[PDB]
Amino acid sequence: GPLSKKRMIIRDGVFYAELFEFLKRELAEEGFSGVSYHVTTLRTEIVIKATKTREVLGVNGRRIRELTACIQQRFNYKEGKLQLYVERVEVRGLSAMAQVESLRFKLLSNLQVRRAAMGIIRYVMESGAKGCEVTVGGKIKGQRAKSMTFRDGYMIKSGTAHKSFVDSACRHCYMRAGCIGVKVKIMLPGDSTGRNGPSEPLPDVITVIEPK
Amino acid sequence: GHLDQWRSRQKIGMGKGARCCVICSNQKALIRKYELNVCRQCFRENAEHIGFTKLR
Amino acid sequence: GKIRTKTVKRASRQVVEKYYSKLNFDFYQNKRVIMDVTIAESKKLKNKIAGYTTHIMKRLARGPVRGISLK
Amino acid sequence: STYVPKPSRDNVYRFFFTEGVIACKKDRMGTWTGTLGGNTFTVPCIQVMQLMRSLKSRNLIKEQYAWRHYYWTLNDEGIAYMRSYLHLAPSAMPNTQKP
Amino acid sequence: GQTVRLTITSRNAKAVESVTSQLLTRARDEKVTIHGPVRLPTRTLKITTRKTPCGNGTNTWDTFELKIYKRIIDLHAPTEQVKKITSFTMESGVDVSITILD
RNA sequence: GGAACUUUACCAGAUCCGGACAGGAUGAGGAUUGACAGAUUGAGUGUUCUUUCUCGAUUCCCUGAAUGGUGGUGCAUGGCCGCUUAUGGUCGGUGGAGUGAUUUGUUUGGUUGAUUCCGUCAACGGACGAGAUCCAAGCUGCCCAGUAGAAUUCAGAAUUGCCCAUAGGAUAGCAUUCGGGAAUUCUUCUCUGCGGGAUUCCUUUGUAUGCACAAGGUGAAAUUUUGGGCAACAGCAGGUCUGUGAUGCUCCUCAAUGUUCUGGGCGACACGCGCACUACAAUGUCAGUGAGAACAAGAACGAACCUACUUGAUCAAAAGAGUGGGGAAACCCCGGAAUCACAUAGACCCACUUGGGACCGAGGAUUGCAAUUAUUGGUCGCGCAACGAGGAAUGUCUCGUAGGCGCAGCUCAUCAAACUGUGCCGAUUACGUCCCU
Ligand SMILES: [Mg+2]
Ligand SMILES: [Mg+2]
Ligand SMILES: [Mg+2]
Ligand SMILES: [Mg+2]
Ligand SMILES: [Mg+2]
Ligand SMILES: [Mg+2]
Ligand SMILES: [Mg+2]
Ligand SMILES: [Mg+2]
Ligand SMILES: [Mg+2]
Ligand SMILES: [Mg+2]
Ligand SMILES: [Mg+2]
Ligand SMILES: [Mg+2]
Ligand code: NA
Repeated sequence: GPLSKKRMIIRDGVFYAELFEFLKRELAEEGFSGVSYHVTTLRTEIVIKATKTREVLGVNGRRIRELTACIQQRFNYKEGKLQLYVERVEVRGLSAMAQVESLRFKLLSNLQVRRAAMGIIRYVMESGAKGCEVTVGGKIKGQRAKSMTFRDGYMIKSGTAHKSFVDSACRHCYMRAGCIGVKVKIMLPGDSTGRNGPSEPLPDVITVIEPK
Repeated sequence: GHLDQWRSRQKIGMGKGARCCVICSNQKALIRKYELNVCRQCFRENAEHIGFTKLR
Repeated sequence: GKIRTKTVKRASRQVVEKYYSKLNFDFYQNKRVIMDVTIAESKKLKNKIAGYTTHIMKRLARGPVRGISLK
Repeated sequence: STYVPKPSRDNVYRFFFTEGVIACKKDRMGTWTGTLGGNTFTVPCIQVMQLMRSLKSRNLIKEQYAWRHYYWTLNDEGIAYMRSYLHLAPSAMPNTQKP
Repeated sequence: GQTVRLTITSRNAKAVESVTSQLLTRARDEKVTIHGPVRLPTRTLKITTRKTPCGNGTNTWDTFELKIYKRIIDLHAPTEQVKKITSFTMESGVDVSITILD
C-alpha cells in the first residue's frame, strides 16, 4: 504494498487539481465556482458548484452524464463507483469565478472595458459585498497595452487574512488583437455560518460589548 | 525497417527525455519529490489546489 | 518601541468609557474584564488594550483626561 | 504508424457510440484500452488520435484537453453518423442518453 | 479480547480532530475500552521552488508546506462493533483505516 | 542550466507525415501497407533498387487548405517575476485657497522602525499600506501512548578488595552494573489539536501635560520577544513568446525551421573576468582510542525504492552475493556525522618537509543501450605543480550571530567544488555616527 500516507496525500491533491482544471475548462461558459469531492468505500461523490445549473445538467442530465463518463474513463473508476452532483451557488455576486466569467462574456460582446467592469462592480456591491476590484489589462486602445483597475468599497491586501476575507479569480480573455487579462477580487462580508465568508471578525477589529 | 527505428531511443525510457510534466508535458525543471512530476512553473500555478500553502 | 496604535488606544478609551466601575489599577484583573467584554481575534491586541486601559485608569485617578467622558 | 486497420476503427467507433465519450492520454507512444461487451481491446493512442482528428475536422465530435488527456464527445450529427456507420437500430442510444 | 486500531489521517487539522472526537464519543456510547487517541508526529512536506518563471532577477524562493496529521485509536471490540462505530458521515479529506492488531 | 544518448534549441547526414478536411485523377481486373534474399548505405535501415511475396480501401497524387514548431518579434500582449523601495508611503468625498495647473487634509514640535502616537491646526471625515493577522522557535496546561518512554518488584548472569603501571600527577563519593525474561505501576523526559504566557506590567532617572524613553525588577522570554511569510499606490518599453493545449501578427511546412534516428557539439584553448573548493602547516599532518546531532528521504503474484545482518573470508580495497525488515515515530535506529576530546606516556621538529595535492602512469571494479582517467569509486605509483599568507582594490556580517564543521534533500540510471534546509563547536567588536555610499 500500500502507498504511504504522504504519497496518498500527494496523489489526492494531484487528483483534485486535475479535476478542478478539467471542470474549469469544460464549464467555462457556465458559472463554474468550484468542486468538492467526498470519498467513501461505497463510492465517490463529486459536487459541482455552478451558476447555470440547467446547462451543466443538460437535457435529462445529458451533460452531467457525459462529464461523469469523462471522469470515469480518465481516472478508471469502476461502474457505480462515481457519482456527480450539481448544486447552484447561494450568492452569485460574491463568487469571483462567476464574475470573471460574466465579465469575460460581456467583453466578448465587444463591450467597453470601463462599462463592463463598472457593471460587474455594481452587481458585486449590490449583492452585499464589502468591496470589489476589477482589473483589465492588454491591448485595449491600440498596440500599446495598458492596465486599468476599477475599485469600490474596501479591500485588504496584506497579511494572511486577505486569503480568507477576499476571493480572487483571473482569466485570459482572447481577442483578435491578442490576450486580455481579467481579474476580480471580492471582499467577502461576515456571515456567522461560514458557508460564505470566513465567519470570524476581521483580525484588526475590536468590538466592545454594550453592558446590560 | 523504419517502424522499428521510429522512436527507438524513446523506447528505452531513460533520462530527462523520458519524463514530462503531468500538466504541460514539458521536460524542463521537473519536480520528482513525492512523485509529483510537475514542472516548477506549473507547480507554482497549481500548488494551492494540490494542497500546499505558502507559510514561513 | 512600544507605541500604542490608534486601534488599541480607541478600544481602550471605549472600554474605559463603558466599563469604568469594573476596572482598577491592576493589569491582570483588567485583562480578565477586557477578555470578557470585547471581541478580538488577537490575544496580543487584547493584552495591549488592557495595558493602555490600566494606564488610562491611573491617569483618571489624577484628574480628567482628553477623550474620556463619564458621569 | 497512423495506418488504422479497419477492425480497430470499428471497435473504436462502437465503444465511442456505447460510452458517449472517449478519454485518451496524449502520448505518441502508448496504448489505449477500451471495454466492449466485457473483455478488452487495445489500439495505439496514435491511431485513436488520428481517428478523432478526422472526426473533429468533420464537425462530428466536441474536443476538450486538460493535463495530457483528451476528452472527445459525440454530438448529435456525430451520433447520427455513428448510427449510420455501424448500421445500428434507430433506437440505439448512447449510455449518456439512455435514462 | 482482540484489538482494533483506527488510523485517522488528514491534511486538515480541524477535520481530523472533529472525526477523532466523533469516533471517541461513539465509542464511549458503546461502553468499550479505548486506548488513545494518540496524536502521532505531524509531518511537513516541503517544496521550495524559485518564484520566477525563466531566470531573471534576484533569486527569490517560495516555500510551500503541506502538513499531515495522523491519529490512532484502539478499540477492544469485535469487527462488527467497530464497523458500527465508524458508520457516520465523515468529514471530507479525512481518511479512516481499520486494522486488526496481533 | 550538475547536457554521454535523450534533453537540444547547434552542426553533418538519413527517415517519417504527426498535410485533418474538401473538390478532382487512379482504383477489388487492386488505392495502398509492410517486407525475405542480394546492393545502396553509417545502418543483417524495403531509405531507395532488383526479384519475389503480403495487406487491404485505412492510404496514396494534386489543388486549395490544415497542422506542428525550444521559428521571429518580450518594442504587439496575457500571466508571473525582478527592480525602483525596506524604507513609510498612497489616494478619494465634502469643505477651504487659487483665473488655473495645483494646494490644504498629508505641514510644523516631541515621540516611534513606522504618515507610530500626543499635541496644534481650514478642516472634517474615510480608504489602503505600517500595525494587527499567519507560520516556526523558545516556557507552560489539558490529552496521549503495544509506532515514546521511565521507575520499581521478582528473576537470571558478571565484577568482587592483600594488589598502587615503565613513576602514573590532578580530578567527587568513604555495593555496583547487563537495549541478547517476566510482572505490575506511572507520565519527568518524547509525541500534539486547542489553549495559557509579555503588557512598557512593576520601580526609579532624565524628560518635567501628554506620547514616550533609559536603567533595574518580575520572569522561559523585556521590547515589532526572536526568525520568517504577507506587504499599498505609481511606474520600468526591466525578464520571460526556452514552462504550458497562454497568445496577436509574421516565417517554415514533405530532401521541412514539423518529427524521429545515427554521429558529433553545447566541455575545444600557453587568454581575460565573476562565484566557489583546496591550501600554504606545529592553535599542524599522520596513525590510533573515546564520547556524541538534527532536518530528512525511501518500492510501480512479486519487481523495482531504502536499508540492517550475514557471507565473501583458509587472507587488499572497492565489489559481488544471500537471508530478512520497512508504506516509514514501527526497518534503517539506542540514527556511533564531522568539528571535538585523549596523562595515546605513538611518529614527525620548521622543511616546499610525513605541509599541499595539481598533473599524470599501470591493474581492477561498478552505472548505463552506449563511458580511455570527460561517467564514478577503489589500489599502487607521480608529487623535484604552484603555493611559505597574497598589490591597487573589494564582499558579507551585531548572538547561538560571524567563522568553522559535517549531514540530509534536490538534480539523480551513474556523477555535487551548486542550491534548499539541518544540527554541531562557537567568538572578537559596536550598541555609535552621517565622514563615504
Ligand atoms: Mg505586517
Ligand atoms: Mg540527436
Ligand atoms: Mg518588457
Ligand atoms: Mg512582461
Ligand atoms: Mg475642492
Ligand atoms: Mg479636496
Ligand atoms: Mg497633497
Ligand atoms: Mg527591453
Ligand atoms: Mg524540431
Ligand atoms: Mg612533499
Ligand atoms: Mg599530505
Ligand atoms: Mg548548479
Ligand atoms: Na593516489
